[PDB]
Amino acid sequence: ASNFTQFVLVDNGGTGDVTVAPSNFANGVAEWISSNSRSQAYKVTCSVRQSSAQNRKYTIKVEVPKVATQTVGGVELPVAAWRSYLNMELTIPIFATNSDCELIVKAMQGLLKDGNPIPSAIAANSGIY
Amino acid sequence: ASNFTQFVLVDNGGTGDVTVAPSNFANGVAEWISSNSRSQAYKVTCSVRQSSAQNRKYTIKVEVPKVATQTVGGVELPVAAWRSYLNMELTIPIFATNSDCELIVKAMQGLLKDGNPIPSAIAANSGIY
Amino acid sequence: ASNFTQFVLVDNGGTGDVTVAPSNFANGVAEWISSNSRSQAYKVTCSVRQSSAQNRKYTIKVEVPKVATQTVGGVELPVAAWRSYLNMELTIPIFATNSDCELIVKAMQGLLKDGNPIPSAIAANSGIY
Amino acid sequence: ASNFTQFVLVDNGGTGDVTVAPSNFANGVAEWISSNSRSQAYKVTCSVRQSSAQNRKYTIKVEVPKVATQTVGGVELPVAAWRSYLNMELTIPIFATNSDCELIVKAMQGLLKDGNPIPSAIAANSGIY
Amino acid sequence: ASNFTQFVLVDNGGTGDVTVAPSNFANGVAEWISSNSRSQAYKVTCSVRQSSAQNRKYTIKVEVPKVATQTVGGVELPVAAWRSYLNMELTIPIFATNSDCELIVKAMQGLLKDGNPIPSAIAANSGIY
Amino acid sequence: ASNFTQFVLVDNGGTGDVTVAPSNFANGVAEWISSNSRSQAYKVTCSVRQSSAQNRKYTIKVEVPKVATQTVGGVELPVAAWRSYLNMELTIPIFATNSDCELIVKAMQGLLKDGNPIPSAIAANSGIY
RNA sequence: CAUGAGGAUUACCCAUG
RNA sequence: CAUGAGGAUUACCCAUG
RNA sequence: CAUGAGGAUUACCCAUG
RNA sequence: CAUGAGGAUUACCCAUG
Repeated sequence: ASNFTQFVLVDNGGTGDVTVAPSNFANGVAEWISSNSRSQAYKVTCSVRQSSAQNRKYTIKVEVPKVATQTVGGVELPVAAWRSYLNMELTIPIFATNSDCELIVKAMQGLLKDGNPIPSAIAANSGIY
Repeated sequence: ASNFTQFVLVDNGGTGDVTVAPSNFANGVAEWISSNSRSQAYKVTCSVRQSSAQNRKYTIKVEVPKVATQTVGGVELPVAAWRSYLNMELTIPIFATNSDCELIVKAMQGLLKDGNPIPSAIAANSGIY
Repeated sequence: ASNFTQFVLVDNGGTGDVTVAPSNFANGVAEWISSNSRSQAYKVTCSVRQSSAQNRKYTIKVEVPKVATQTVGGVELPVAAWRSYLNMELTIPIFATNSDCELIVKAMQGLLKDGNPIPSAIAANSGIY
Repeated sequence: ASNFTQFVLVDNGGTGDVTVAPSNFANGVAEWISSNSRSQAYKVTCSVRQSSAQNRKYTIKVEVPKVATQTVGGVELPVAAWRSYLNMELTIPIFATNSDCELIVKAMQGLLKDGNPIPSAIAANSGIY
Repeated sequence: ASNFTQFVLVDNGGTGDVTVAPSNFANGVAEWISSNSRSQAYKVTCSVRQSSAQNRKYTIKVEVPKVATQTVGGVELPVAAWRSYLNMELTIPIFATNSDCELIVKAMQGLLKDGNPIPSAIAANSGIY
Repeated sequence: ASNFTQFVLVDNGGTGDVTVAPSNFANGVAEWISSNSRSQAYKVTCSVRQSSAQNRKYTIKVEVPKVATQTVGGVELPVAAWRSYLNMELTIPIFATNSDCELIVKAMQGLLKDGNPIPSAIAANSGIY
């Protein structure tokens, strides 16, 4: 095995899909980027540290760019109009078994499933009410 | 479209599903909890705010109980040994349209989809390798 | 020849064998763990470096769980009462050829072979007498 | 009994084998050396101490020499071109039973068994990858 | 997936090839070493960093040894009579797409192709004329 | 005889090849430039010197431009949006025979051969992982 | 005592606590 | 290290402890 | 951080900004 | 002259020895 593989970050039914690939592992931070110029690429990073004697902490970061072409000094450069940032920290006690961890993954997947509250609010630019 | 409703957090295909229901709305912070004591419950909270002039920011927190060898309704100490904490922060520039936000949600879904690196690592008590 | 693979750490002759698999590669430090919660897992880590101008140095660490009266998947405190730690450091002068290094490995195997003093003492909760 | 006996440190199928014999027990440090001049001998030392109220620690040291003949002041002396050093510390909780300790010995033997990752890297002068 | 793997540095048909294998990846610096005595080995290191707001910079190093045996006082050691050192720095703006980077790589390969001015000068202990 | 000649820097089959031609050889620094606007041209420079009593040192530079058109006040000029810079220094002891130098050249070609770690990382806007 | 993928000419030494 | 419905141009920074 | 056809025993060292 | 995973608009510039 080796879980450091490329994957589809944004699924648009096989066409216009955004896949992200392994690009760096320096300093214990695993990185993935899309096939773009570093200035217009999607970025995903992940790292795990035993933050305490009895805790392990995963730090995950995702960057979604709004691509654009900008004219600087009368020349066109590929760039990002702006970026959206997702920063998440997951603290798991060392006593958690593999099945305990699978439970955490399922909860995170159910949290963001289409039709549920949170993803519905985010997609509609509103709060929860 | 009131979105503050009950939803399935952990989907075990109909049998053994974990449902989470509205439990508090103090200060604009929406809360959902499972039908358990608060020490063993699945908890979800969410709120939105204008973090700065350029950004809006969603803060989402999730608490997942350690289930293996758990004593239902019992007093389990220390608390830190029996709970996992998920802390998510999503920063979105004010220029993002509903379409842009839909894509951001898809990116979060893709990140955690089954078989992908991050969820596979977490579920196996591993890092990236 | 990629050598970062799964291997049998504790050989109980086919039945009850403990296998250890790649679980992390952050910072050049390779890690292997058994299929357990991290509090009860068998862990192995290894790294190499040029300690000085004259030597190269391998740092190998092993963590072995206390199994007698163990509650699988449970919270066992204090941590120090349920785990044994092995810390190995191998210093090798830069002049050592593959042949020299093979002999060093044989010396380590001979040191721990069944029936020999050191392993017999450790297994019997004894010292030398 | 008495586990303070000679043993084969390096096994080359009964011919060219390096056996090591008890040579000193002063100050609670058990020592073994090969039949050589003190300057060209293999050396093994072992000691156990109750390092804490609830821990016992084994300190083991092995020295593998690269033998050579050196001319000093126009005279030939038996000496060591260089030496390889193995230093290991094993911390075992006092609650470990004899079977718990046998588990530690087996893990150390499996760790160094021919064909496995670590001994393969060391013998090939490389890291783990 | 992984590019921190073993590879052929010097290609002498199929036999006499110099292969370099991963050895260490500490502090964002990946290192590869050829087999046998570290003192007579080929070395390759590589790293990337954000040198400035718009630039990423690669630092690559190669060491080619002149294998020889040292004899002092009748003691002979495997050493490097001397070493040839290669140090290269490649700066690439963040606006470069994958296509641009591929072009940069072709330029480097073209610069060193057999028969061209530069590799010809070096191979003949010469300069330009 | 002469090695200060025209040569192919970038090989794109037979058509679209980037050729670089001699332009100047002042102060021991040989320079090659591709055709058309100097502002959009590829540049290669090379020089050798006795860096010390025992060493000779080659300094080589390559510049890869990103061709673009600049427009200011309705006036358009051919320019380079940006440039990628390569700087390499090769030190070779005066004891190196022609055979040794040929080996050094093969090492450089091997380092950059298609499919190998380094050229692969660069071509993909990546680091080592 | 303890911790260090801290060093050594290897039962010594260094740093932090 | 830890905590923040603390900030960011996002592996950085701030406050409290 | 940046520059040097600056030097090295090559992830160190120097000069200038 | 030498070193720097020091920076650049790349035969210039900086820090240290």
